This record gives sequence, structure tokens and C-alpha cells, in this order.
Amino acid sequence: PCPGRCICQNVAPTLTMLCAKTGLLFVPPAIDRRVVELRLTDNFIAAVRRRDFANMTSLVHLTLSRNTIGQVAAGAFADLRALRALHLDSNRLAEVRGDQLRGLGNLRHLILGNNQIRKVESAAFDAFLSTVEDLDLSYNNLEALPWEAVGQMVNLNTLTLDHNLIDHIAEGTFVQLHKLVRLDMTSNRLHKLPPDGLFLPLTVSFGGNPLHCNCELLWLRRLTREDDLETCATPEHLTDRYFWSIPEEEFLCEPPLITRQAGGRALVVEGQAVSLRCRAVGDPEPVVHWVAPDGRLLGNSSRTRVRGDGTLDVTITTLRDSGTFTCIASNAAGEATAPVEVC
Amino acid sequence: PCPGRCICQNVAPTLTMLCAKTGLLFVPPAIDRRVVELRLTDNFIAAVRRRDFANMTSLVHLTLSRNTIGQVAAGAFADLRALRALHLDSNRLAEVRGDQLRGLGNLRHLILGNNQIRKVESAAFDAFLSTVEDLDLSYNNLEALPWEAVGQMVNLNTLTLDHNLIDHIAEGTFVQLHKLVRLDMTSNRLHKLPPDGLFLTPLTVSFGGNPLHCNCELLWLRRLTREDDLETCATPEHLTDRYFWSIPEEEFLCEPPLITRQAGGRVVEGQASLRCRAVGDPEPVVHWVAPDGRLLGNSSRTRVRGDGTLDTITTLRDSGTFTCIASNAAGEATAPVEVC
Amino acid sequence: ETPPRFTRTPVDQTGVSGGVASFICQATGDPRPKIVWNKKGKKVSNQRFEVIEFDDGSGSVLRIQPLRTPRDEAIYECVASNNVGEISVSTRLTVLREDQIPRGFPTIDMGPQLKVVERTRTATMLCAASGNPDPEITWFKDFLPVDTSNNNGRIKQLRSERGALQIEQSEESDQGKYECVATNSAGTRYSAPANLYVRELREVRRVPPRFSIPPTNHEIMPGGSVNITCVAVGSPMPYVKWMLGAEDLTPEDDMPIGRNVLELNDVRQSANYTCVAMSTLGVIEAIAQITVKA
Amino acid sequence: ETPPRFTRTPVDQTGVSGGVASFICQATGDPRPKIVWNKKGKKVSNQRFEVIEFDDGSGSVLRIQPLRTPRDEAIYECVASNNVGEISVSTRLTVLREDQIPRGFPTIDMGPQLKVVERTRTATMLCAASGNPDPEITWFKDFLPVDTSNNNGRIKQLRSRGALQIEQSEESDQGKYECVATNSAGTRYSAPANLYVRELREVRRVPPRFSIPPTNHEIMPGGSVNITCVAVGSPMPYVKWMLGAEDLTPEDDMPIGRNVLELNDVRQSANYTCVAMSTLGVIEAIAQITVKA
Ligand SMILES: *[C@@H]1O[C@H](CO)[C@@H](O[C@@H]2O[C@H](CO)[C@@H](O)[C@H](O)[C@H]2NC(C)=O)[C@H](O)[C@H]1NC(C)=O
Ligand SMILES: *[C@@H]1O[C@H](CO)[C@@H](O[C@@H]2O[C@H](CO)[C@@H](O)[C@H](O)[C@H]2NC(C)=O)[C@H](O)[C@H]1NC(C)=O
Ligand SMILES: *[C@@H]1O[C@H](CO)[C@@H](O[C@@H]2O[C@H](CO)[C@@H](O)[C@H](O)[C@H]2NC(C)=O)[C@H](O)[C@H]1NC(C)=O
Ligand SMILES: *[C@@H]1O[C@H](CO)[C@@H](O)[C@H](O)[C@H]1NC(C)=O
Ligand SMILES: *[C@@H]1O[C@H](CO)[C@@H](O)[C@H](O)[C@H]1NC(C)=O
Ligand SMILES: *[C@@H]1O[C@H](CO)[C@@H](O)[C@H](O)[C@H]1NC(C)=O
Ligand SMILES: *[C@@H]1O[C@H](CO)[C@@H](O)[C@H](O)[C@H]1NC(C)=O
Repeated sequence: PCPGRCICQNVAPTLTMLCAKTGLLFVPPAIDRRVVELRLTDNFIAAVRRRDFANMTSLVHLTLSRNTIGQVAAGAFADLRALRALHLDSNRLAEVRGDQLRGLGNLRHLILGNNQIRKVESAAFDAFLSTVEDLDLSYNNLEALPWEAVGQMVNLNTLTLDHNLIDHIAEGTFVQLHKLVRLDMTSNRLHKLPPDGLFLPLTVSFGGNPLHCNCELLWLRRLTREDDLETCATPEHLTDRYFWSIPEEEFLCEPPLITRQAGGRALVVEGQAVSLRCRAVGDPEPVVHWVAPDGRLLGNSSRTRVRGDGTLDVTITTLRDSGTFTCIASNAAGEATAPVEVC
Repeated sequence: PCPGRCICQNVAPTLTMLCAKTGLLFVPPAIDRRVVELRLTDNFIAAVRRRDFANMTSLVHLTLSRNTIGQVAAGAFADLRALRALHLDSNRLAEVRGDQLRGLGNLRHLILGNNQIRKVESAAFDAFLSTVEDLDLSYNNLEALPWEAVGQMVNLNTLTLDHNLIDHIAEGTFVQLHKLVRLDMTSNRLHKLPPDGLFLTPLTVSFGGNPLHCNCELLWLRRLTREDDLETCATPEHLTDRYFWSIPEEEFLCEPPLITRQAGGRVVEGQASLRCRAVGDPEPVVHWVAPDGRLLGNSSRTRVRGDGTLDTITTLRDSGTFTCIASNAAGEATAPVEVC
Repeated sequence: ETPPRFTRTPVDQTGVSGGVASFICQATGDPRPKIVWNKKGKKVSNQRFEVIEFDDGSGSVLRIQPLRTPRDEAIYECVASNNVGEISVSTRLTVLREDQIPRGFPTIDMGPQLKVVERTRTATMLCAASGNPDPEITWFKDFLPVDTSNNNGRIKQLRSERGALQIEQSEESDQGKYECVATNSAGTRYSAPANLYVRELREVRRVPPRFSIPPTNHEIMPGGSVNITCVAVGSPMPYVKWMLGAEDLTPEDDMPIGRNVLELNDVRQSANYTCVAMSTLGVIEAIAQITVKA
Repeated sequence: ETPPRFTRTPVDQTGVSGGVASFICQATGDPRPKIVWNKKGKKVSNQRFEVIEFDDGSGSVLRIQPLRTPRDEAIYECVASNNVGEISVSTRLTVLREDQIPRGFPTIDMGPQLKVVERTRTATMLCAASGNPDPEITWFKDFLPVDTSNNNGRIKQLRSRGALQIEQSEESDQGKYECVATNSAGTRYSAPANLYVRELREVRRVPPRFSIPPTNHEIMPGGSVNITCVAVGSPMPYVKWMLGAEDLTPEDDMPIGRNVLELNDVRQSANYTCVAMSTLGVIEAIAQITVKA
């Protein structure tokens, strides 16, 4: 009882079903739940319903490559506890939620390459954090990534992000990934790389990125690596220049200079709202921090706000603690300070 | 003045420049404007600026395949009057605007395959409607298409839409496209195909991988003699997952329209609503009529909804028998209502 | 032998550019007259110009599509001739453009749509035309005029007791491409074409809706939950819905076929629930007594 | 010969789980004392336990990371010994978890960031810690404590923001630094930050100087004029415009060396101030704009 145009082998132990190029519109219903291998490549499946892989507790390999799957229902893989590998490459997935990958206790290979995944839910890999050995998210639309989840994947040895829009890689990641051998960050939006355990075998590819070539990449330039056609995008002096062709001396950082100060003096005698401005400039762009007269750094909390520009806004002043509100512009090449004295 | 790892031969007149797999981040500046062929495949170009191809009036082949191009600036291809072929396949384009394809007067090959094109601006092909012989929009996110523009492309011979979300194809199209030899409509959301000049120097029309609704509206197609391209039905339930050419003609059934919720013959004489919903296969179309004229909806004084509801300000003396007409491929249904 | 005589001669048309213009010309004689179309003296010869002869051979129709102005704006003549005669009649074709289209010029509000009918059954193709004054409506099947002048044939055109085309007792010959034509003193406009298909007769029995399992009377305690079953049958199969007197309880999205089980919750008062079965052959009802007993 | 004497002994620590705990132990004698760390009597031996010896050979530092509670919550002792002696000191390790962290426990508001300094120049690593009471701040370079006890050395710690200031940088200063906040409540480590030392690049430093100062322009009532202000120097000045006290070119990215001001609808005479800024000086120049009948 095999569905039309499909090739099914029901000889124990490996019950295999193959449906390549059979023009499927849906996942074949009433498929034998004792299936071990399932391959549905090169069809035209639009969506994956929960009913599709309901009771397949014997399934270990699932391949859904090259379809038009644009939607995967919640808990669609909830009962695939024996599943080792999952292939959803070359489809139309737009996101990866936790309720979709629930119950994949034995998942060791996860391939989601060549999709349009815009966002991966934080801790959507919870079902297989300790087991996963291979994760592919290449050729998607990821600008961000739940690195905190990645940092827990101990048995991970190959992580590929060949073509996305990832802006930055978290620094604390990759510290416990001792089995990691391949990390691909080619073709993203990486301006810089953190001084992590990049150096070690290990293959870390980071070509095709809009690298900002200042001091923040000096540590990497000092390494002894083969030219993987890495190229700088900024600053203008080094635009279109090959990374490893540039001498270490030309990776320059510029100290912070506070251009727009409060002017060194301010005064409000009552509860009326006050506001201070602080804007720094340098390479890389300095980070502005404010301090209270008590020497306490002020953050994004109640009654006090800080913006990307650097402006400090305080709504209800006590005035019981009047002193010098200092502005600190931290930078890789130095610090700048512009104090203001209020009462 | 050739960039590293690039092969550029500047021997007049045919200036060729090739920069494949050189890890480019931008389109190389100071490219000789008398260049005839320019190929920049397999790099990492993020965007196309208008300054990139400013005065390249000698360029005839431009290849930007397999990058991460997500944005094309307005008038980026202006002054490319000598351009015959354009390759933008395997990129991140999200739309095709008119200001992007401006000035491609001699364009005969346009390949935009494997992108994320969600919408093509109507008449964005105006610069090269009469010249185009090849148009590729395969593997994108198109649910709609400027068919009115496509219908004017006379010299077009190959139109490919291999993998999109196209819901419906216009009926009047393809009547003037006499040189058309290949049309690919595989893997879309097509429920049906119109009885156009599909049947016919040869012609190959592929329409597999669609959620076909198998009723009378495809009977004309089933009667044809074509090879099995693995076409499959999705609806109705009786014919779900069944191969198209395997179903006998008698099983393609249409059900006549039945008006379920009439008004009942049922006001304020100072302000306007009437209900009409039919049901059948395919889903009936509701039309309203005036007592002595044909009522038109979606207008200034009269509005009509997809449900069939007739909706602004009633006239003190335009009372008569307002009849509701439910048109369908298998028949018509009529439920008149008389209001005052 | 007998020299040709005209049975129908074409008239002056005024269509729009890109549209259609058809000239009907018929004659009779012994032997049968052959009809040739001429433009400015010469026999018509163009890609957009096609001559379609009637199946009887009583004449032909000169079809021009799409209309190009003013390359076509001229005088066309019909010349019927045999071995024993040769006569002619001529008419003028005017082709306007959208810029010159007057208010009151015929406009197709709704044209004919795709239709599929079984053999020996009745098929109807709709057409709604507007204009000032009211345009007359004619029909064209496969580039030839449909004769509905005879009000007493299987093929009729409704006007009294919407100039739709009604085709009774369908036969395979009725299968073809139909198009509606609106003509007044201002001009002539064609509607979009629509195909009519004739499939074989599916001998099915016609039976009005009948309740196989009508709703039973149920008693329940205050809040309160009960399921009521209503089953109807017939060909075609009835649409079963639920009502509480006047208002509908079932949505037309979920509306079932042949079987509808109504679910009640928080029943705090006794009521009567009406079950309705609907088909194109009838509408039947049935009430179920729901009471709230302790 | 001389029996061992403790120069620095570890104290009772109270860190958080997953964090860090370092025990410093130094001694002196003749011959050199060797320092061994013990937990519950036996010599420490664990993957998360590393012993880092000082460059002087004056002792070592027991580093525990990451802190696991309560597997590490025990009593650790330092045993210094030579050929003529054997002394010991023992301390208590307390390891809390996030559930048990009291309000007032040290929290790193701002940790040290990546910094690159040229040789023989001054580098500064920032650290801002909060808590109740006010926590004192110490520093750790490559798992070893930074010696800032000498208030008059190249390496100092600023009083009050206890940042670490490294003067006259040398290659030995290149390493991994981490900030430590400790009060009576406990101890919290900041994230590590790398300091890199590159060679000295001799560049000339010249304060901002107006190469092309603003000219005085006369104009017809409303009224439009362009004023050019150009400054030079190393580093290159950021040029802006003001109308007396308030800035006239707000929300713009301050251009480098050149700023051309555009005036429109001039209906009253005024003085416009051009300002050039660098880390080496701030110069000004005013242009007199008048409205003649
Ligand atoms: C504090 O909160 C504000 C928002 O209330 C943050 O401001 C945004 O920050 C991002 C980048 O960090 C900018 O792209 C947005 O434009 C900002 N929006 C607004 C309304 O300000 C700010 O980043 C936070 N700052 C800190 C130090 O936490
Ligand atoms: C005029 O026509 C359009 C359809 O062409 C109506 O738009 C529909 O509105 C309903 C809900 O109000 C939606 O369910 C449909 O999806 C809409 N149609 C389409 C194609 O998207 C529109 O409402 C009509 N105007 C008025 C006033 O009724
Ligand atoms: C702009 O600045 C100049 C001087 O820097 C002003 O001109 C002087 O004004 C004082 C009194 O205000 C006079 O004593 C001087 O004789 C003036 N000197 C010259 C050269 O004019 C000028 O008034 C200022 N203009 C404005 C609008 O503030
Ligand atoms: C799943 O598997 C077992 C046997 O394979 C069966 O007893 C069980 O009913 C199935 N679960 C469901 C919900 O049908
Ligand atoms: C009524 O139908 C619903 C359908 O699931 C069911 O849950 C419920 O138990 C039924 N109640 C009775 C009294 O049969
Ligand atoms: C329901 O119908 C019966 C008549 O058949 C009527 O006597 C009764 O009053 C009705 N019950 C209600 C609640 O209306
Ligand atoms: C000032 O500079 C701008 C630059 O666009 C120019 O348009 C304008 O004509 C100039 N005005 C004068 C008075 O020079």
C-alpha cells in the first residue's frame, strides 16, 4: 500500500520511503508509522501540518529538501523522539519557533539552509541543546541570533552561517564548544569580530563582510592565516583593500573627542525637569556613560534616560545630592571626559 | 587600471572585465566607461549605486549573479542604452521598480531568478517591452504580476515563473505574444488556468506543482492531449492528492449556486444594507440589479462587498424590486428582495 | 438557374480601437452564391481580417480584430456572385478611440463567463450592457451571429417575462466561444469572449430535500448542555443549518452538507430550535423541543 | 637560611555561581618557598581549578572558574615551605547562587572594554561597580593581581571610579585584564578585556589653527550669504558654527577641517562664531554679518 509514484521498501529493519519529483502537494497521509527513513525531496509541499508526522516514533532521518514549505505547524515534530537528522533546506521558512522544534530529543543534525528565516526564537533549540552536533542556517535572512543558545551546544562541531545579514557575534559564546571545528561567517554584515577563541583543528571563515579596519581587528591581523579574500569596507583609506595585504601599522583607532558639551555649568533650583547633552566622535564611535555626584553610573532606569546620541534626561530631581555630573566617552583608543556642575 | 585578482583586457574595441570570486564588497570604482562586457559573479556586493554604472554606454553584458545585492538605487542602470543582457539572479532584491530599469532600451535578456521579489511595479518593463526575448522571475515571492505589461512583450519567447506564490494569471494575456515558445508556471498557488491560447512554432506550458481545484473550470484542459507533467489536484476532498491526468473527465464536477441567506423581502428612507450569500463550486459571484437598470457597486452612491452585501444615502423615491444574481460556472441563482 | 438575392446585408458600424467589428452578409441563388469582401475595390487581405463562412454556405462574416484606426476606417462591400449573376452591397466602418468615446456609448457592465453544461440540459450566458440610449444586444458564437430572432426555438434571448442568452436542450454543436455585442445609434462594443462546454449527460435522479433523521425533543437541567442531530438527504444533497426562530445559528463558512449537529451550552431557558435543509429543489424545516426540567 | 614568612595571605571570599574566585598567596624565605594549595587536606586537582604562579616565584594564585555550588564551597589552605620550614594559612570559600544574591551585593555597572595603546604611551581601563556598602575595586591581569599598592609607579589606580591607569606602556602590559568588585557582602568579577600594545608611531601633534578664518560680509536685507571656515592641525580639528552661546549647526556630523555656513533671509545684523576643536585645543573666530539699507 504505497502512495502513487513513490518508491517504498518495507523490508526490516530499514523501512524506507522515497518521493523525489512526484509532484506532491501535501505530505502523504496514512504513511506507515514504523518508518525509519523518510525522504520527500523535490516536490511542491506548501505547508507542514501536525498530522503529517504524528506518531512516527521510529523515524530517524527526515528529508524535506527542495519544496515550497512556507509554514510548519506547532508541535509538528512533537513525537519524533528517535529523529537524528532533519533537513528543511531550500524551502520558504520565515522563522524558527520553539513550539515547532519541540520533542526532538535526539536531533543531532539540523539543516535549515537556503530559506528566508528572518528570526530564530531564543531557546528554540531547547529540545536538543546537549545532543546537536551540526547546525546549518546558511543562505537566510538572519540579522540577529540567539547566541546564548548556541553557547550551550556542547557537542556542536559544525556551525554554518554562509549567507545572512548577521551584524555582530556575541563575545561570550563559543567558550564551551570544545568540539567546534568549523564556523562559517562568510557574507554577512560583520563590521568586526570579537577577540574570542577564534584562534586554535578549527576553520573560521569571515570573508565577504563589510569589515571596519581599525584597532579592533588588529588582534586578528596579527594571526597567521591564509588569505580567504577578506576585504575592508571602512574607512575610506582602506576601502576595497584586501585585509591580509594591509600592514599592521595602518589599522588605526582615533581617540574620543566630546564635541557637543553642556558647557560646563547648569542650575535648576526646583523639581522642574532638566536635560543634558553629550556627543562624542572618534574611531570607533565612542560610548557615552554618565555618572551621578555619588559616583554612581546612571543607566536606563526610573526617572533617568540615556539615548544613542548620549543625551541624559532626568525628570524629577531631588536636589538633595548636588554635585558634578561627569560625561565619559569611552573608546578603544582612549577616554574623554566633560564634567558639568549642577546644584 | 585593473583591480587585483581580476582579468581585464582593455584592447580596443571590445573591453572585457571579469572579477569572479574575488571577494568584492562594492562595484569596482574607475571602471573604463568604454567597457563592453562586465562580469561580477560570485562576490559579496551588498547594493547597487547609480554611480556604479554611470556612463557605461558601451556596456552590452552586465552580470551580477550570486551576490547579496539587496538594494538597487534609482536610475542605477540609466545610460545603459547598449545593454542587451542583464543578470541579477541569486540575490536579495525585494521589488522591481520602474526607476531601477530605466534606460535599458536595448535589453533583450532579463534574468531575476532566485531572488525575494515580492512585487513587480506595474509597467516597470516599459523601457524594453518591445525588445525583450527572455524574462526570468523564477524562485521569488511573487503572488501577483503586471500581466498588462507582459501582454505587450511581443518579441518575448521564454517566460519563466518556476517557483513563486502566484495566485492567478490574467486571461487576456499572451494573445499578441506570437513568438512565445516556453511558459513555466510550476510551483505556484494556481487553483486554475484560463482557457487561453494555451493549446496551439511549438509550445511548452508547464503548470505542475499547483494546488489545482479540479472542477468544470479545468475540464477544457483535461480534454486536451498533453504528456503527464506530474500535475496533481488539491481540492476538492474527493480528488485530493490525486494525479490530474489520471482522473476521468466525468469526475470534474461543478455545483450550481444556492443563495442561503436572503433578506427575506424586507427602510428609514433617509439612509442605506442588503445581504446576499451564495454557495457552490466554484464560489458564486454576487451581482445586484436596479429596477430598470444594472446596479454597479464599489462606487460613489453604491457599495458592494466580497460577501455580496449591498451598502450610502437612500433616495426618497427609488424603490423597486432589487434582485440579487449569483453567477456561477454551473448555473445562476436569483433571490429578489423588495424594499421601500 | 437563379441569380443571387440578398437575404441579409451588413450595416454601418462604429466600434472602438482594439475592439471588434463584424459584417454579416447572406445571399441565396442557384447555384449557391459565393461571397467576396472588398476594401476600396481590392479583395481584403490582412492579418487582422478574417472571413468566416456560415455552415450552410448562405454567406460569410468579415471579422476585423483588433480594430486599428484609421487604417480600417473605410468602405467595405459584399459581392455575391455565381455563374448567372453578380450583385453587391456596401457599408462604412467607423473606428473611434477612447478619447472620442461619448457618454452614452455602449459599455459592457458584465460579460459572459465560463460555462459547462450537460447534454440536453439548459445553459445560460449573461450579459449586461449600458448606454444612452439603451443598446440592443446580439450574440456571436465562434465569430458567427447567433440567430435568436426566432422567439420559439431552443435558443432564445430574454427581454420580457438583461438580454441573456438561454440555450435549451444543449447539444455538442453548442460547444464554442460566445461573445456579447451591444449596439446603439452611437456605436458598437463587443464583450470579452467566453467558452461554453458541452459534456455528456449524467443521469442523476432529482429528489427534493427530505429529513432522514429529523431533530428529536430533548430535556435538560438548567445549565445545561445538549447535542441535537439533524440529518437531511436528497439529490442534490441539502445544506443543513440551524436557527433560533428568526436568527441563524450556523455560519455560512462552516455550513455542512447533509448532517448538522448543534451544540448547546449554559441552557438557562426553554426554547424552540429550527433546523433548515436547503437545495435547489426545495427548503424544508423541522423544530426540536428544548425544555428546562429540574 | 630563613624560615618562610607570609607576605600576602588569602581572605574569606564569597562569589557567585558560574563566576570566579581567586586566592592569592605569597611568601618569602631562604631558600625560596614553594606554595601548595589544598582542599579538605588533599592537594587541589580539578579541571576548573588552576594554579597560577607569580613571576617573582614569590607565590601562586588559586583560580576557580566557573564557580560550582556547593562542590567548591569548602575550606582551602595555602602551605608555604622551604628546606628549613613549613607554614600554612587556611580560608573559607562561600559560593552563592543568583537566587541567594542579596540586595547590595556588588554589581558591575560598567566593565573594561577592548583597548589598544602604543608603546611608551598611557592606557586606561575603566570599571564601575555598585553595591551596598560601596565595594572596593581591584584588578587582575592574566589571572594575576595587578600591583597598584605603589602609588608612584607606571601602574596606578585612581581614587574617588577606580580605573586602572597604565603609563609608559611596554610589551609586558599586553594581556587580558578583568575587574573585581569586593565588599563585606561578597565578590563579583567583570568580563575580561584585552589590552594590545603596538609599536610607537611618531606623529606630530599641533593644536588647531585657522588656515582660512571667516571673513566679514555685508549683505542686502534678506539676504543670503555663504561663510567659509577652514582649520588645520594634527589631529585635524572638527569645525562647527555658533550664534554666541548656542550652536547653530545642531544634529550634524561635525566636518573635518572645513565648515561652510549658509545664511538665508538675513533681516538683522549679527556676529557668527566659528569653532574648531581637537584633543589639543579649542580655537574660535567670529564673522560680522551686517544688513545695510
Ligand atoms: C536606553 O533606552 C533607550 C530607549 O528608551 C535606547 O535608545 C534607543 O537605542 C537604540 C540603539 O541602542 C537606538 O537605535 C534607538 O534609536 C534608540 N531609541 C530611542 C527612543 O532612544 C538606548 O539605546 C538605551 N541606552 C542604554 C545605555 O541602555
Ligand atoms: C470593493 O471591492 C473590493 C474587492 O475588490 C472589496 O475589498 C474586499 O473587502 C473585504 C472585507 O471588507 C475583504 O474580505 C476582501 O478581501 C476585499 N477584497 C480583496 C480582493 O481583497 C471592497 O470592500 C469593496 N468596497 C466596499 C466599500 O465594499
Ligand atoms: C561684532 O563684534 C565686533 C567686535 O568684535 C563689534 O564691533 C565693535 O562693537 C563695540 C561696541 O559694541 C565698539 O566699541 C567697537 O568700536 C566695534 N568695533 C568694530 C570694528 O566695529 C560688533 O558690534 C559686533 N556686532 C554684533 C551684532 O554683535
Ligand atoms: C501511537 O503508537 C501506538 C502504537 O504504535 C498506538 O497504540 C497509539 O494509539 C498511537 N497514538 C495515537 C494517538 O494514535
Ligand atoms: C456533544 O458534542 C461534543 C463534540 O466533541 C462532545 O465533546 C460532547 O461530549 C457532546 N455532548 C453530549 C452530551 O453528547
Ligand atoms: C415550541 O412549539 C410548540 C408548538 O409546537 C409551542 O406550543 C411552544 O410554545 C413552543 N415553545 C417555545 C419555548 O416557544
Ligand atoms: C551657497 O552654497 C550653496 C551650495 O548648494 C549654493 O547652492 C548657493 O548658491 C550658495 N549661495 C551663495 C550666496 O553663494
